[PDB]
Amino acid sequence: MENAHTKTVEEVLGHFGVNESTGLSLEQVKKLKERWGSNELPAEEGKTLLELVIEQFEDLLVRILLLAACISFVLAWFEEGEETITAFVEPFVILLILVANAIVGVWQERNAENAIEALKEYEPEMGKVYRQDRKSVQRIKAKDIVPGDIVEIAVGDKVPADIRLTSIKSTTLRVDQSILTGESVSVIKHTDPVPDPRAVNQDKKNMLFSGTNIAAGKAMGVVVATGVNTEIGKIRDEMVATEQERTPLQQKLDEFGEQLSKVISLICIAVWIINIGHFNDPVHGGSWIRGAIYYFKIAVALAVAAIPEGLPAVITTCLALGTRRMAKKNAIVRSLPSVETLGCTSVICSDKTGTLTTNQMSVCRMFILDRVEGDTCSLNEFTITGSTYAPIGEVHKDDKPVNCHQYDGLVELATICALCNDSALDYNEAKGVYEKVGEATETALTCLVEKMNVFDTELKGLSKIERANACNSVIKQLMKKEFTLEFSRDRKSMSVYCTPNKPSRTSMSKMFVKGAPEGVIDRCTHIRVGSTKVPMTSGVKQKIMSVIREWGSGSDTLRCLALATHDNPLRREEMHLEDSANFIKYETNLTFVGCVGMLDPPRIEVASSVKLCRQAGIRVIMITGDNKGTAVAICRRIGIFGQDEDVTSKAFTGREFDELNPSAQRDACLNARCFARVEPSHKSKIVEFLQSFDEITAMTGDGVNDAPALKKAEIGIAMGSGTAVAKTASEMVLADDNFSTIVAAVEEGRAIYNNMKQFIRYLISSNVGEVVCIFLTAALGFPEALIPVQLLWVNLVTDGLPATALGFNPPDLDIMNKPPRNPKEPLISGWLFFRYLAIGCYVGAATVGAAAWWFIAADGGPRVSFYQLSHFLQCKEDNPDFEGVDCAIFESPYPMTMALSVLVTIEMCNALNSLSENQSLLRMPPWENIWLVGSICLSMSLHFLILYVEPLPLIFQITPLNVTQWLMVLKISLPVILMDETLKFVARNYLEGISWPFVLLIMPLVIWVYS
Ligand SMILES: Nc1ncnc2c1ncn2[C@@H]1O[C@H](COP(=O)(O)OP(=O)(O)CP(=O)(O)O)[C@@H](O)[C@H]1O
Ligand SMILES: [Ca+2]
Ligand SMILES: [Ca+2]
Ligand SMILES: [Mg+2]
Repeated sequence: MENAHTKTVEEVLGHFGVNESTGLSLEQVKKLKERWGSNELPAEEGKTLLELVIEQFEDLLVRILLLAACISFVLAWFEEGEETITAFVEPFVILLILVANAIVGVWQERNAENAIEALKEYEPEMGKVYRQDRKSVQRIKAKDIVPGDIVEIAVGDKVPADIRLTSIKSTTLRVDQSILTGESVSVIKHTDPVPDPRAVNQDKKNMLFSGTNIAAGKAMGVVVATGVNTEIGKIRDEMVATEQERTPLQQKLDEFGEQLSKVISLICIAVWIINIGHFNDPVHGGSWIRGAIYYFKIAVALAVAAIPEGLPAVITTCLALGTRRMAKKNAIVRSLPSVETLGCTSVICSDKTGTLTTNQMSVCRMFILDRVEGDTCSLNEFTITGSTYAPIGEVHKDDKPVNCHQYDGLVELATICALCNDSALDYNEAKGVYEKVGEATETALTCLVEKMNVFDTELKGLSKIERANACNSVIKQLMKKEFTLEFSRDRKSMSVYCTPNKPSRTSMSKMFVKGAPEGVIDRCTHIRVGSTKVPMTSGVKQKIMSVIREWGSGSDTLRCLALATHDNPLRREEMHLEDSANFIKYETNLTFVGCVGMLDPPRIEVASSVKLCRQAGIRVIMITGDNKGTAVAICRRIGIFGQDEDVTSKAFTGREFDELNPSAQRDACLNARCFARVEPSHKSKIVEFLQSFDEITAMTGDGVNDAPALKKAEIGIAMGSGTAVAKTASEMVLADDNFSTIVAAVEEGRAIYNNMKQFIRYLISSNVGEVVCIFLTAALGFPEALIPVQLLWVNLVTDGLPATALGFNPPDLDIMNKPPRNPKEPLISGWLFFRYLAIGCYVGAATVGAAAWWFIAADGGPRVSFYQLSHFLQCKEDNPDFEGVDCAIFESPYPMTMALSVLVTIEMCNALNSLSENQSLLRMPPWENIWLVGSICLSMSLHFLILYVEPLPLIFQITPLNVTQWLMVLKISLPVILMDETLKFVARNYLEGISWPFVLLIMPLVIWVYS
């Protein structure tokens, strides 16, 4: 079987020796599985470790340091260069910081990839098949499907294998196959053979390919290819992927990175220009060229020192951390910008059924008409025991056991619930529970028919499997279902044409209708009392709707459904089923039978999630196709409204929203928290209206009525147990259906943005101090305190791992007590630019003051004055102003070490000021981020290493400091912490000591340092 689309259905069935009615036997599957194997594709890993490394060297800020490493290599090669790496220390330390941040970026991306693919195996994909071990459809694993068995598929499902369509149960089968073909519309399928053997997948209108979704209808067919033999499996190698655009935060940070490179370019040019004067100094041999080459390395080293080279690496590190942290909460994040866009979300539109409620329906109430008087009636209300899908329950008229065979209305009520069903009941022998095959609303009616034996059937010897659809089978053997008018949401009902099998021509044919109570009763012209039908009046209709409204707004919030039948339907040839608009024309002149009410409990974690979302400024709107009274009752249960809150202008229906002027539709979206009776087309209109106010919307849903809205919101979250159509149109999947995970994704996207601002605050406020040091020294006339190899060392130990460790920062304590952030506001605030300059002005002054301290105030050094230090270039033996002072002392490596030690130490303290934007170090101690503490101890260890290991001080042109000089380094470096604690204090108390173990740890050191 290689060209199945060209063969007749009978020929494809005869090929495998399979009957469509029963299915594939057990021993046949064992033979086929031994020959064809598991219905699964080989595990594909995302990216190669090499190509994952090349991705780290893509941004502009990283390419600048690659260019500077080349310039530093060529200049080192034109000079002496007769020696090993000790003469190439400048290019070596530029590449250490590049490969260090590249390792952390690759290591964090590999961890996020492993976490996501380990979540794909959370629940195995299932598939409905017909096999000879059960007379009904059974839910089996998708990987257990063999070529040949009969597979049943309904709307919203995912095609599990290549299938040749055998019969279309509905009127029209629409399939969404954009993943394989590329066309962006539903395809109409049929069951007739196409003649072309070389037909393209577009012309194969009788085949269904794996990985595609059924957009509308119900059908079944024969599997013809599994595993790698499928169309989507044969092209798994030809998987060229479209360019996924970078996150909107990455677009803000690349624009910032490009603007920062322009400021750095002007600064390093100014450094080379303000030093035009002393190019002919005797230190350069009086050569203008060798003096210009030297101050060219000053400008290149200052470019590397000031450029945030770890910025592209820390962006992808925080994003990969957010993807890994969500996978540990069972949340498959497909689109990368989704988790950081969720931090900016302001509205969370949510489906009610299946999404805000555990989709575990069970019919617990139903009523039929007992007797009807003049313009009024009396009901026969019942209650049903059982809340699961198990067919073990009992009907109670008035808290009394009753047999439903007595009531002719209950017999007709169960006939509609059995024949107007596309779902069934399946027993899971592995889990010992009855599962649903189809939708929860229709399965609740299947379980109901089993509990009420309207036709008394002995249930003694029947197994747990045969007990699932025992009472449904005896009803389906009576009436033959001719065709089905599938359920459409513009009509909110579903019809089924049946003819009784026994040929007595008693009630030759009938249509059994079920749907929304208000819409089906509006089309019923009569009512059924027992076995007699009576013309319906307005007083009877008013009482029937009163009980439905009482059930919805009741204590248990019953989801209601009206059941009706049509006594005189048209013939099949008279009905034109070429469209769904004509379906409502046939569902007229019905006779009302009864209503069923099923309970759908809200999820336990929804009430607390709404409480935390409102605390963070996020609004939760319920967009449901269900009744308005039921939706409002769920809202009061899950906390959207209060138990006594007035919801007059906060709860709308589909038509009520349509018949509103733009003035009220403006005031609705900002105030309405519940939308009921809305079609899938209206859900997109609600979401696009909220986006018209520039609000980030996070739509959550599970069904096919949510896919148009899931594609419209900025973020689309799908439930793990929902349909595959909703999961395809979504950027996030709650694999475990945990609604609290959505509130955790919001906090993660807020933490991602916070860890960027702490990164930007650390590198700018620190590298400005490295720029101030070089300009302040040139303005005072002092000897320059840093050579190009010392600027490249302070870049390595301060811009490397200590800066990347800001991405592992803990969340703030008020991270979720703040309103959502506008994604269009500027990246850096004006108040933040002040904090960057205030810290940068101290870092530079402290570094120049450290070298001025040694020349002027230190004991081991000389005692020159401020004048002899600002005019050190004119120091000669013949100078009376310079007496007793050596001119060689101005080339001492002691003040250069004092500046290099203060610069490294003051930036390690500045990184401790970056665990939070406004929280003090007393509230959030440094051990909250153990990655930052370890990175600071590693940077201070490498600094002590180049000071005291035997050959290194000569390489970097420094000198080992003693305890007295190291105490002065700490004396000047520590006040950078007190300065940020003061700026953090003003931000808390004017712009917007808990850890006592930490106070007892630093105070003894503060006393020792300051004596
Ligand atoms: N198989 C079915 N047959 C007949 N009527 C159905 C039906 N499934 C749902 N309905 C009815 O159609 C009405 C509206 O259709 P819709 O599919 O949008 O509701 P819903 O169950 O999806 C609530 P939500 O949108 O929150 O998931 C429902 O209230 C229901 O009474
Ligand atoms: Ca740098
Ligand atoms: Ca730095
Ligand atoms: Mg839903």
